[PDB]
Amino acid sequence: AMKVAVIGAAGGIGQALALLLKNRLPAGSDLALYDIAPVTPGVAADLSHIPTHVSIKGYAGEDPTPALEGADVVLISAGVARDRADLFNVNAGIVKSLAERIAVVCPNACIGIITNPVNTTVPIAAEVLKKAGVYDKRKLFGVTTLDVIRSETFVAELKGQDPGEVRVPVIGGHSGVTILPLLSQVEGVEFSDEEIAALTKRIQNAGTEVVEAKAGGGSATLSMGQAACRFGLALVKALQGEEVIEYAYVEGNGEHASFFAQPVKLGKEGVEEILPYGELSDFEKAALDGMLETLNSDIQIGVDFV
Amino acid sequence: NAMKVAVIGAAGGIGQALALLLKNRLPAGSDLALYDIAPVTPGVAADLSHIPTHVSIKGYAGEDPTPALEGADVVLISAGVARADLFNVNAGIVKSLAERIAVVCPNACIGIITNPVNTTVPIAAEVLKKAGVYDKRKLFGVTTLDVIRSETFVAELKGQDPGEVRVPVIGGHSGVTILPLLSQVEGVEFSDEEIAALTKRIQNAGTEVVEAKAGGGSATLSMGQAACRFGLALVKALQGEEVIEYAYVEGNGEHASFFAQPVKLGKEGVEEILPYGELSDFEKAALDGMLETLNSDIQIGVDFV
Repeated sequence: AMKVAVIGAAGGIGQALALLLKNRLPAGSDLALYDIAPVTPGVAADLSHIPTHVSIKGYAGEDPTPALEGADVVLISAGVARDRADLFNVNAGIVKSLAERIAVVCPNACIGIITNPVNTTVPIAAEVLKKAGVYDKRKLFGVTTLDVIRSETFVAELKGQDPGEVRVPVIGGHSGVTILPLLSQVEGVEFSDEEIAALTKRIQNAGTEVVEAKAGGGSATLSMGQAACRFGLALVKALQGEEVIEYAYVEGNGEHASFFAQPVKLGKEGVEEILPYGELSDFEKAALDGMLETLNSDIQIGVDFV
Repeated sequence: NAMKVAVIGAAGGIGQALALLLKNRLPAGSDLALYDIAPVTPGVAADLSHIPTHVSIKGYAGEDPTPALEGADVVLISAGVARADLFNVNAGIVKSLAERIAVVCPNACIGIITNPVNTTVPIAAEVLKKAGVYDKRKLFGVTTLDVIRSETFVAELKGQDPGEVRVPVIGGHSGVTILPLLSQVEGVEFSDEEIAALTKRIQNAGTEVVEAKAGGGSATLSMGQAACRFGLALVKALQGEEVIEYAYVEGNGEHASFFAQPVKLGKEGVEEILPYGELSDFEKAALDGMLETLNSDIQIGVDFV
């Protein structure tokens, strides 16, 4: 029986995530929602009327301790969704403050940070945990699953494949040119040069696509909830004893950057083993070398912040 | 064949939850059209289109829902908002929608979520009649949220598996018109105190969520869950599967012209209006006691058209 906490539960991402988790967490699970917005207990009440064997509670107020206590997995969707400087000034401090409390209430929890900019918020979290002297790099993750599902959808669409069965690895970071989909590794599929360029570009700018369709009035919230649910369930299955392989931004062996997204074997302690991403085409190797300066910069910004 | 489901009021809380669940659960090959006056609607569809499920999705914003209604097999209406000004608004919205439906997709199964359902369903029916296309087998007041709430509460109370507990609910969709048939719950025995507590909690569950939301919102996620269940049920039925559901429909009229009870869904919408079974004395007294209220809610709708 695992307990999953969703921080920032009142926002669009948070509510989509909470709804899917109430429906998909294994029977007997516990789900805790926290958000300073006073509507939070009501979001939990709303969801508590759904007949699944998953207990749910919601907390508002200025203290997330009730949600964090005994939490096995903590999904951070605090702050505001996405210029670059504004997003950072709001979200960086919010993540740092949460991480500080997480370090004391549930330092053994697996932490999945959804809050952007992920390339930087994960390092912020890591440094806060280190100052507390409880940092376990096997338990800190930047949720990059949205890049993965978007890639599966777009590839499946272009090649008339079943979107539910298509696998598209994605490595690197979670923004702009740092998002590197490994189209060369897609099983059974072959892409032309223009298809590689077109798909890579769309995957890297997919967020903008949604914002524009909303005429500037919002961002990708439902698909982000979907992606975070998928990652959250992967963590929970791993904690319960099943071997799970997933793509995420973690502190690996550091051949390219202190933090880098690649496949990982998940287990009872979080990351069980950092798995090499495999062979890359020339386009992918050039893409990787061309975004490392940006990725390492995003990381330094987070280290310097703490 | 593939079915097309249209969600009217797709940008709101209920609507986005419904759309998310439909994108994930509709059978492969399905088409999903989202519509709402809110300018963000096309982006809600775009957001959802990024989910890897074999379900096509499009979104439209504007005053005219025609593109979403065109070729729709199922139309789920969740437009409006959650006193007299508010009713006039939702009534007007439902009336306008029914008018467009009469012209664009008169053969679609219509599921109304927009409250007050007791009144908005008759509004739609009266509009459809005036357009000469009313088919009472295809108009439903979605009362599914009352059913899943009842399932949840009974399960928690008697330590049952929530996914297995069955609790019929008849009557109307608001206050004293909501009648959970706790006497028909198999494998459990309720005390008089529990019967009273459960009934009161089921009838006032909407207020419970509004209060928990500090008065700045109502049930959206659970309502989306409920509408998804009813929506999928209609799709399965249109695809040839015998499905039994609880819904507010124009039945035999033993108690009110529109009344919620079990119905057998088929390829033409309502295939058969089924009896709701035996009632306990408490349930009968509750039924007798809501008649004046339910029929007046229907009257209010008829008067509006």
